[PDB]
Amino acid sequence: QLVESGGGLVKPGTSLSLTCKASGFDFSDNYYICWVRQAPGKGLEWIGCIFTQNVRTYYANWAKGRFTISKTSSTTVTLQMTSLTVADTATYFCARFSDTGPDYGLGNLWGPGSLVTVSSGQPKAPSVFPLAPCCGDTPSSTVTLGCLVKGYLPEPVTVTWNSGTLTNGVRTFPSVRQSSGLYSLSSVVSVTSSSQPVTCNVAHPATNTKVDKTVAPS
Amino acid sequence: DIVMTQTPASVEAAVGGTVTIKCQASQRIGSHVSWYQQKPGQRPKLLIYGASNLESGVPSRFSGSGSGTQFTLTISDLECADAATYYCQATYDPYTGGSYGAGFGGGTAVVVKGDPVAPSVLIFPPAADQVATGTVTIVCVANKYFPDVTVTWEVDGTTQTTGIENSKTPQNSADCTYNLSSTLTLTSTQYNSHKEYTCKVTQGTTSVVQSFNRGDC
Repeated sequence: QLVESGGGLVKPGTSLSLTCKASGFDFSDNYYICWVRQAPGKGLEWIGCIFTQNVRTYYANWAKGRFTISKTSSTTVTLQMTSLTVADTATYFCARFSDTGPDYGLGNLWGPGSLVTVSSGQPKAPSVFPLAPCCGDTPSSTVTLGCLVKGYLPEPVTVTWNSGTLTNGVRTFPSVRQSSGLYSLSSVVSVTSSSQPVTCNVAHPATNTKVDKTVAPS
Repeated sequence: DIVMTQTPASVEAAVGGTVTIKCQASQRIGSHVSWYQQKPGQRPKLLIYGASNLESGVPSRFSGSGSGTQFTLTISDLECADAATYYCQATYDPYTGGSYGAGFGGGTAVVVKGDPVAPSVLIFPPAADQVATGTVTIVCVANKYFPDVTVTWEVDGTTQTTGIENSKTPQNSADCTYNLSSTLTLTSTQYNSHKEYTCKVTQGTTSVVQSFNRGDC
């Protein structure tokens, strides 16, 4: 499959090299390797493709100036970008377009993408706070508990419960971004009361951080 | 550069209905168009290539049509699992003669109208260790509902205009419902300067209010 890497938090005006690495096949065969980005909450935007046979390249007119695609090895294609701004914050997908016979329109192999966050802020690990009903409320037989993952930069964080064994009733919301640019999200889970002491597992890879918070009602 | 004009930008249709999405290429590209499906947090997923060829494993209720300038994606027997954004893509450029995948259409957000469900609401007062940091964040959750809702925060009877951030989950692929989290951020001084905190979730003519008194938590 395809795996993008090389991204993360970077300052405006800088430059970046993203790599797309193949496994179980290499670029000695005839494919197109295309780069497609997507700003958060917006549409797909084609950047350019490179043909693996003759390393011929084709760019979107808007992307010619600041973007470059090249085949550095039989298993790696790199996307070089320059003069980054906030408008370049996006997930950068690598996609393989295979031969259908008369054309190469079969783009059925996509990587998960590499997230690039263009900000002048410093990386910041999340502060995890428990979420439980008000102490003064009469408890019920079923209770919803959660964790507030507040003030981290950049995305993403991933949340599990009981190290991945508690998955029924879990609702992990997409992240919000406040004015200062820090991200936050919550994850709640419905469990039987006076029964399960639950623990959220918040991972922030950008700061090499993992936080476990054991939450309990009252 | 082929430019693709997608219509409509968003559509809502009942379960089992038919959704018709169309794209317009700026110049004739024959049958070289792919259609993609994307859900939040996931990578694009190929549905149709060559204008009308179904990708293996894609349900037969998806069908593509067109050759030349105008291309049509049809989703019949619409399911809650079809709630997503759909993109067309030109896969030929007459100027360069290459059959690579190029520009994408603007996209079409499809909302699947399922059976109505009123929300249940929960309010979470700030953990004890929050107030020492200078700010507090109050979480309010509306679970498993349809159609959309609107949230209102109140502090001692005064409607809150700022400090509010909302995030909605994608439509549940089984029952079309949403889940919403609403957070209200105040300074520790503002928070201690007030007693009553109220989250109010309104779904049309229905409202579910969830309050707590700072002293009692």
